[PDB]
Amino acid sequence: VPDYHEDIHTYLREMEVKCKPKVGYMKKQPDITNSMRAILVDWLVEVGEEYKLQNETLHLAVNYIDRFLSSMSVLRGKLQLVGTAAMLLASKFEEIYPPEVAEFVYITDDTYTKKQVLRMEHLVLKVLTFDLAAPTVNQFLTQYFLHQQPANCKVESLAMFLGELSLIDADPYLKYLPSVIAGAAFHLALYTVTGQSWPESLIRKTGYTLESLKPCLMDLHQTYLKAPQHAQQSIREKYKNSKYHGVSLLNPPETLNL
Amino acid sequence: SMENFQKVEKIGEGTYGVVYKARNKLTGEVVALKKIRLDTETEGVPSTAIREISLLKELNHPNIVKLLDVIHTENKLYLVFEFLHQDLKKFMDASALTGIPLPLIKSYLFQLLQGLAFCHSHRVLHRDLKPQNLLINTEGAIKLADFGLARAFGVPVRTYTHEVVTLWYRAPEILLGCKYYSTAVDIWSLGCIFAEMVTRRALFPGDSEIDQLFRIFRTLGTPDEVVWPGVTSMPDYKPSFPKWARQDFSKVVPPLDEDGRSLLSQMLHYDPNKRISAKAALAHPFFQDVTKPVP
Ligand SMILES: O=c1[nH]cc(C2CCCCC2)c2nccn12
Ligand code: NA
Repeated sequence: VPDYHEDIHTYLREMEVKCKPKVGYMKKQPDITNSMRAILVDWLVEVGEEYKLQNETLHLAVNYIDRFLSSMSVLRGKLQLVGTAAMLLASKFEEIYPPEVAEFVYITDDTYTKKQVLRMEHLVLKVLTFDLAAPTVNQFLTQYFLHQQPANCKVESLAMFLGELSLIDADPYLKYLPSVIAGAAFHLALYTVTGQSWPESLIRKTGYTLESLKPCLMDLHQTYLKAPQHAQQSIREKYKNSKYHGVSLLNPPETLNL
Repeated sequence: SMENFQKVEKIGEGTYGVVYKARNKLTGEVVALKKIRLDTETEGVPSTAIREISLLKELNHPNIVKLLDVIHTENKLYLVFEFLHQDLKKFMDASALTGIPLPLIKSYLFQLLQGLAFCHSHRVLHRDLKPQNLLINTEGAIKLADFGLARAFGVPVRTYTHEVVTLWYRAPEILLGCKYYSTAVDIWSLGCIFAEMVTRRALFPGDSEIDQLFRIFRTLGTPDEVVWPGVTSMPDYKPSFPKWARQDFSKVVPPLDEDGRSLLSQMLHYDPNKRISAKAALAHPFFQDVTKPVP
């Protein structure tokens, strides 16, 4: 492996603790709820699909939203303004070809003006002190995929599907770090497709035992089981595509035998 | 407000913005100010600034230029950097007749590699290493600057922006249109810079993408499947490319000793997967007696 892979992993593990939002923030928001957040994140999945944006961009945008809402009260009519600016910033950070501001205005159906989006972009940057290079579940997943025995495209797609579902539901997923959610996503995908488990090479790389992943795994297994019933369905629609080997059509396992 | 800063002189223009030498009127600190006009910008804060600021806030190292502050005024964004009195380009031009002393070449390359290893171990690709972006002080230090083309990369990488690196310093995997590039592109650039310090002229001063490639091929040999597996299938490889033989480094970099030539050859290796890493280059025997002379 390249001789900076381990350094990058160690550094991302440090940074995910620094870039973590306040776990209880939504209780302190007088006017917004977990349900309104879910709707916003599901909408950003669809925005991502419409503009052919990277998965990483979506993960970054969510990280920025949750950090912003950890320190700023936001009324329900402005929550989509925060989300739009967050996606703009994430696209500028991550994308080769970010969509233009007028296109972001268009996808809000002129709910906000260009001036508002640009002013919110400044506010987001100020509140986040320009610290946009955040670790995401996606960044850990792609590292974990290098330890497959051997590469399985269905396992990758399913792990991605599951990591992405975690973005929608602040309760419970705000209480886990990205590296842990990724671990659980990777194990669950592996188990579902091949019957294998979280490999020893990742136990050594991450220091996470399968046991340490169990709380997050239990939650993620429930999320997986209930996905066809959830009010938000954009992620499921997205992972039906052949690009993702239609993994969202697969039946989850009924038990994990943990 | 920029009320506390007195503009001294315009220093230059890099990837984006204009850079001024300025003075803090209250503390007397001399700084470099990068100004970006936002009313000229239909699209808000440019991606280059977003990337430069976010990444430089993470990269605290003696061989990476320090970002000191960021100020948003009415319609403008100012990045406040530490000031270094000149760049490696002007220093090479002022040494064109005399030459840069060998221990100073070695010290500089050592420091550049330290800075770059720190970037790569913090998942940052610079993607514009050239003498104009390498800053020197009076005390013998050299630092990487201008992270406007930089980007945080992932493990493993995906396809990133094709239009990267100033042509003379651009790696052959980018010129040949490879789907993937990573940290090796920065090492290529530094290989070019090393040679340039030694001979006092650019190693591969091309005037177009094809001329750039051919200059590389004339010096290092036209690569084939043995040297670089995959090369003949790359998107912009053409089987009509002339097949030049590799030159002896004795001719390419005459002043360079055996150790220098070994390091340089490993930094200009064609296959990016076998090109030497910044970390491994620091362990090369060429650096066994490295010192830190004052220029
Ligand atoms: O002290 C200085 N001097 C020059 C520059 C730039 C380097 C890139 C080309 C334009 C000029 C600088 N950026 C930060 C501090 N700096
Ligand atoms: Na609430």
